[PDB]
Amino acid sequence: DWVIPPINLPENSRGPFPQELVRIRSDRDKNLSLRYSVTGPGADQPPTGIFIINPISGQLSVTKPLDRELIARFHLRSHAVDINGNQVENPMDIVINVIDMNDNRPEFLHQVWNGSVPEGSKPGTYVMTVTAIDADDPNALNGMLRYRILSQAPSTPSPNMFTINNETGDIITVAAGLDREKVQQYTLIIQATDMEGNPTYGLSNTATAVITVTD
Amino acid sequence: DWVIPPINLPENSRGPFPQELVRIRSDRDKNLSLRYSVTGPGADQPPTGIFIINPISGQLSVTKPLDRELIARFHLRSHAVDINGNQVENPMDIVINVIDMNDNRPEFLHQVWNGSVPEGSKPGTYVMTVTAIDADDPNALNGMLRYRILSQAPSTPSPNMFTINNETGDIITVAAGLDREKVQQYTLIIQATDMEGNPTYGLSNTATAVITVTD
Ligand SMILES: [Ca+2]
Ligand SMILES: [Ca+2]
Ligand SMILES: [Ca+2]
Ligand SMILES: [Ca+2]
Ligand SMILES: [Ca+2]
Ligand SMILES: [Ca+2]
Repeated sequence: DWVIPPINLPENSRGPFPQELVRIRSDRDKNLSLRYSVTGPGADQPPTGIFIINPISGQLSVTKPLDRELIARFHLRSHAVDINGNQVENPMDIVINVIDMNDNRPEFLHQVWNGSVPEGSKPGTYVMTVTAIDADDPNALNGMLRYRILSQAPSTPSPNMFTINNETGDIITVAAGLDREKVQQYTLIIQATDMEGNPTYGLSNTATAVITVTD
Repeated sequence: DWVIPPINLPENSRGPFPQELVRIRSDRDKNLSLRYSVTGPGADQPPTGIFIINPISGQLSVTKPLDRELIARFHLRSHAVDINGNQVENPMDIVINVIDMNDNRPEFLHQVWNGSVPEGSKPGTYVMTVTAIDADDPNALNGMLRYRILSQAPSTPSPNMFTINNETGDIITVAAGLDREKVQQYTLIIQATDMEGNPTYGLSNTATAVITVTD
């Protein structure tokens, strides 16, 4: 069979609805009067009525806005029948990929994280790991996160005693001079931002990490 | 066989080129490496190079702006061949319609039209008929004319002694007091305007109508 290629379709479709996707037809038109129809999950199986087809023209249409997070792919099959109901073509697979859109922001597993670190710890010492998640596709830019520290109270002896690992969320000491008798609890605001942490196009969320220095 | 439907295309395309039309493929690409091509007047036969297809991806494209008044329809055929060169599908017929654009203004059959009317004639008299053509599609708005008079000479006894049949181009008298000893010859300027005469968008052209009154 000469098949039609996969239909890639951005989620949160703008409208107006029902928007057309593709017109299909069987070259048997010229002989006899036909009737088109589509079957499978999306059409005549739950969730029904999302994809519809014109019995006459073969114009396949989508009715509602899609959501990759709910259904990321639809496998449909189109058919062709004559006036007294007989199959005139081998049902064609129509694959519909719901393309991902950056429609939900990062989310830390907790609002406050807690960590510890012994005083006078050599630069390079590991303290704790914050992690966040994103309901977008991890393979798409929409789902790829990057962490950064925004603030650091108090700001002594250095205004950045710590560094966050860009990708992994692991926090490390860069500075020396951790002295409990001077600063007991550093408090960081970490920001996880998506799309490789693109400032303009990236969504963000923040959390807090409280690093107690111990004796 | 399931086939792709006709492709519609406005003439006088803007670009940039090559602008793509439709991606086709054969479901044999899963088994073996394929190679697509196109044939016919428009592809490999004269005029050559207007339409092309990507050997690997099957993306069909247009290279140049089209012109309905030169070629209004293209009959192509797509092929799919295996590595060694054998056909792997029945060539698919591809129909391409060049949709009309209003790209040329109306044209009168004569610059100067002559006509007659007996003196003192009744209001309602046919005197002559003027007709203009249009190289655009008669059935589209781009080729549907509306005639009308722009000015008269002289403007006595009335400033508008005549009127034009809005659609047909039959000129009809709307005033009496025609007299060879007062005004021997009138001379009108008629204006054919396309697109149901739409003053804003429609293109126009003018011609003359010389109406002699007789004893
Ligand atoms: Ca969504
Ligand atoms: Ca996101
Ligand atoms: Ca998404
Ligand atoms: Ca043209
Ligand atoms: Ca035209
Ligand atoms: Ca025209």
